[PDB]
Amino acid sequence: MLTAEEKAAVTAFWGKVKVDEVGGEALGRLLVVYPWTQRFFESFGDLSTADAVMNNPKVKAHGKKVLDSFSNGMKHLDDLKGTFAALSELHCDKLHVDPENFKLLGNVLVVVLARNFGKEFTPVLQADFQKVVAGVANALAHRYH
Amino acid sequence: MLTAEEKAAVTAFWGKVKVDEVGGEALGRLLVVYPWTQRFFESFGDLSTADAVMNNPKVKAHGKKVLDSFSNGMKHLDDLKGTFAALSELHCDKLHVDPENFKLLGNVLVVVLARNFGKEFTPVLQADFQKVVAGVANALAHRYH
Amino acid sequence: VLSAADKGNVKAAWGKVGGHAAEYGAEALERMFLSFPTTKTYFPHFDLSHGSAQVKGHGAKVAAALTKAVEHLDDLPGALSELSDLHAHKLRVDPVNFKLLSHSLLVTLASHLPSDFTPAVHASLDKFLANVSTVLTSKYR
Amino acid sequence: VLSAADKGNVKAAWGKVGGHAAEYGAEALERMFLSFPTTKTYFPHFDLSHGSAQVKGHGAKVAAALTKAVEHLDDLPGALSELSDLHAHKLRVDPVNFKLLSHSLLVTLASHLPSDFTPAVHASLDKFLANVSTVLTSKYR
Ligand code: HEM
Ligand code: HEM
Ligand code: HEM
Ligand code: HEM
Repeated sequence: MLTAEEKAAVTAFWGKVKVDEVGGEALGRLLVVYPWTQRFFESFGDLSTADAVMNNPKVKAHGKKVLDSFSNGMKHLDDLKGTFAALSELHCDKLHVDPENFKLLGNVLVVVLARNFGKEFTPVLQADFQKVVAGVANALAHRYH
Repeated sequence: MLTAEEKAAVTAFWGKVKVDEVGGEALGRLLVVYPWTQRFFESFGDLSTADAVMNNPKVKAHGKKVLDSFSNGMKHLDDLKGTFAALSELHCDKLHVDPENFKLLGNVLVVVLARNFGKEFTPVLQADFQKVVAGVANALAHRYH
Repeated sequence: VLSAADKGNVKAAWGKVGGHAAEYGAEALERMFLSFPTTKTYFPHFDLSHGSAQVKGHGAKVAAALTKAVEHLDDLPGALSELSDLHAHKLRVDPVNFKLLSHSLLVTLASHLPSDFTPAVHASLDKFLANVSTVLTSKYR
Repeated sequence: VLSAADKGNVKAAWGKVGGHAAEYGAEALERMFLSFPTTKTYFPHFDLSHGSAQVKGHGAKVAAALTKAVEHLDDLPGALSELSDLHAHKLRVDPVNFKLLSHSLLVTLASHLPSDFTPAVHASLDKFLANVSTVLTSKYR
């Protein structure tokens, strides 16, 4: 994946990210924008409206977990495969989440980063991050591939 | 990805396949059903009509080549990755074929096998071949993954 | 919006299906379940074994809805109203599955109508099923 | 196939863009080219470097088309017919590319309209762009 250069750029920027905040936002927007994904979180309660979703405590919390998993892979950018083995098993083997959804979440995260950092989130920076979500998505769908 | 019983089943059915006929028909239908794909076969002449396409000799010609590729893969159902590594660099790195198209061709070939074998092409046999086209497409797209 | 040429192709093909419509819908489901096992997750309450009567029964229902869309190629959205609601709004079926069923349907038809399943008919049915899928995934809200 | 709510959200959002449509069109192309290099293959003879007057110019063309679309949310087919002909028949752009540009455009808007780019607005703009893409990929004939 990422060169050392790109690795550093991404790594440096990640440090400005508030996982609590961005995590809940990315998960909430995924359920809102691609409503079929709600079927997997039925348990989380009220997801009836955009507002219900975005204010859902379970959504905010789960969102946190997701970004944390993102933080980790950032730390293991060379072996996403192994970093995500256990998650690939939960998602594919147990949940049977279609791998295209993994890509949808990655893209939503990028939209959320753009919204929160504005001009700081440059085209080049975005490009780096796209490589990353791509790597994350691939590593998770491995139980399929 | 192919149990021993699956491999055997697939192996034996293939013996009856007329690669030449099947190949041209498969490539032809792809160009007809998913027209953006003609972008890559500009150099084949007239692709203007289904008729021009199905009967185009370069198409038929190129189609048999493709099937020959399948057969070899059929011969190494364990190393599709290795078997196709060269074709992967070609299609990906040189031609820039979106990997979604690898899947489309595999599906089209299945439809062609069905049209040609009718009754003999059972749900089970079909299931076995779906596993096969998926393994080939994966192997072709790895230069991406 | 299908062309009149496309519509003629659909009408004609479904015409040859005729009285086997119910058996082809059942076969299409069986092929989907076998080829793409994840689709089975939408029917945990079903007996999904070969020859199951639930599957056979459901197959008759799928065929019936396709017949209705064929007889209403001009107002698919109108004709498939409650179906969009059920699939998108109540069941929340992931759009990818629609492509899997379409494929299963084309494989079934090709296998039973080799002569009639020409490159042209193939393209028309492909477009038809896509339209159908689109309508069924419109009401996710 | 945009609900009234969707149309109101798009209209509202596009209104905030105002006189920056062209600049946003250009940045969206740039983000696309950078993030998804393969898309560069459709612009063989375009300096796709940062600041190229060709990206600038092109960005302004796309923005104009989108404005046209926004003003004709009731008739996109009619609004984007010439462009479907161009993109699908003439250029034979693979449909996956529309999704890359749509994403790039959402990234751009989000970056410039943080307070306006609410989850509901994002949902509406995503649907609008998909609808626009559906029209541009309609005449594969
Ligand atoms: C980059 C992509 C994704 C990442 C990194 C990710 C990460 C995670 C993590 C860290 C967990 C928590 C496991 C634990 O309890 O420790 C989880 C669980 C879960 N994920 Fe994801 N996820 C991704 C995409 C998706 C998508 C697209 C869906 C569905 C549309 C999904 C559905 C779920 C569900 C339903 C759970 C578990 C809920 C529960 O068991 O309480 N995930 N995921
Ligand atoms: C299962 C999927 C596929 C397989 C197994 C396959 C296999 C092949 C083979 C064996 C060749 C011949 C190379 C030679 O002359 O040595 C070839 C060439 C080519 N393929 Fe494919 N192919 C697949 C899918 C596709 C798709 C989806 C497209 C584009 C829509 C495509 C576009 C081409 C082109 C343009 C060439 C010409 C190469 C050249 O001779 O310059 N292929 N492919
Ligand atoms: C060509 C597209 C499809 C058509 C025409 C179709 C048609 C139907 C019909 C007629 C029913 C029964 C509703 C009733 O009469 O009560 C139904 C229900 C259902 N469909 Fe589909 N369907 C399609 C695609 C799918 C897909 C892709 C899936 C998921 C893999 C799916 C899953 C279901 C489920 C889970 C039910 C409820 C089963 C039950 O009755 O318990 N459908 N559909
Ligand atoms: C929302 C989606 C899109 C819109 C609104 C759009 C709009 C336009 C417009 C307005 C033009 C110029 C027509 C003219 O006046 O000459 C154009 C041309 C073009 N578009 Fe798009 N486009 C879209 C998607 C795409 C995508 C995804 C690609 C490829 C990745 C693409 C590739 C091209 C090319 C190659 C040209 C011609 C450039 C030249 O040779 O001058 N377009 N598009």
